Amino acid sequence: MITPLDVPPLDYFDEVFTSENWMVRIYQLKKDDAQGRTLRDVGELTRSSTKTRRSIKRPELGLRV
Amino acid sequence: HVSFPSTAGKSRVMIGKVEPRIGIDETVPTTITVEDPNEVIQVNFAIESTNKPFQNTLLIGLPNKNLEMAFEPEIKDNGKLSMYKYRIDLAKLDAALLQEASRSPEPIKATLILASSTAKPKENLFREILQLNLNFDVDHSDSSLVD
Amino acid sequence: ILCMSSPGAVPNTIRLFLNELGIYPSPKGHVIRDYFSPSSEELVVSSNHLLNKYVYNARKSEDFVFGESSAALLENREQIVPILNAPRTSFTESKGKCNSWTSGSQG
Repeated sequence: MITPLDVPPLDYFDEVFTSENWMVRIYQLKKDDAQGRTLRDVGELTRSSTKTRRSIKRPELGLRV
Repeated sequence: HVSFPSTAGKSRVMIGKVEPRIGIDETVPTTITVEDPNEVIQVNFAIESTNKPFQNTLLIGLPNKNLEMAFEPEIKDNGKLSMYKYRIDLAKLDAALLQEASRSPEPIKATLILASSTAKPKENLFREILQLNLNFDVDHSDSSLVD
Repeated sequence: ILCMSSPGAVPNTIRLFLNELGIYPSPKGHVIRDYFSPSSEELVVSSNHLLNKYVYNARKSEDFVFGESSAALLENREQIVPILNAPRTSFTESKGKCNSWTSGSQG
């Protein structure tokens, strides 16, 4: 048995074809982000849009080279 | 009150040598740098308290390439004596600093700032106090931060 | 796109957009200050802090005037183009007891 909550979403690929009986499935690589973000961040931004809010948090990151 | 600085270098990395050597103008400096030998925590002492602290920071790194890490001191006050502790971890330094100090033979400089708003100008001290000469090998060519 | 900000003007949409790019501006309360300045009244940034020659290369030394500025943190990617810097001594101090957003020349 398979439940719809099992399979996680696919963030780096996007489906472009699948046969009548779902036998052969053809996916395509997504083009890398224009702004330089990791596509997982784009995914989490598009699936979690309204509730994912944080007031203020100083980001922790390495000193700019 | 009068303060006194104590910069302690934990130095998880084995090779390390502090060799203060600088000549600058009169910027309200009055102490003399002294290095005390120890086993692990090899602390350096100074009595360079000539102005009043409202900001008190330790800038470490390469100034000419704009690579500065800022450190905050630990204060302990007993009447007249205001002791400052400057913990410097040689393994918790950011990788972008070590990966550049390994290649470039120039030493990592270390200065301190003890300025204040109400203090009159031309006496707020901004002086160099240490020139750490790192003389070991670090990783490179794999995860360089310059990219 | 051109975009402006200040400790008196921090749009939330602008802050979120820039955070999505990689630039992190300061919040409303935090304001930069520098005690080692020729003019106490406002911020005077020396023309020696220019960091990118193609944007603007100083033919002669000058002093850019800023007032109640707000420095920004930058991530480490290949698209961001730093154009100016803050003086090493300067630091952002907020009204409340919040940690300084940016210390030193990193802002």
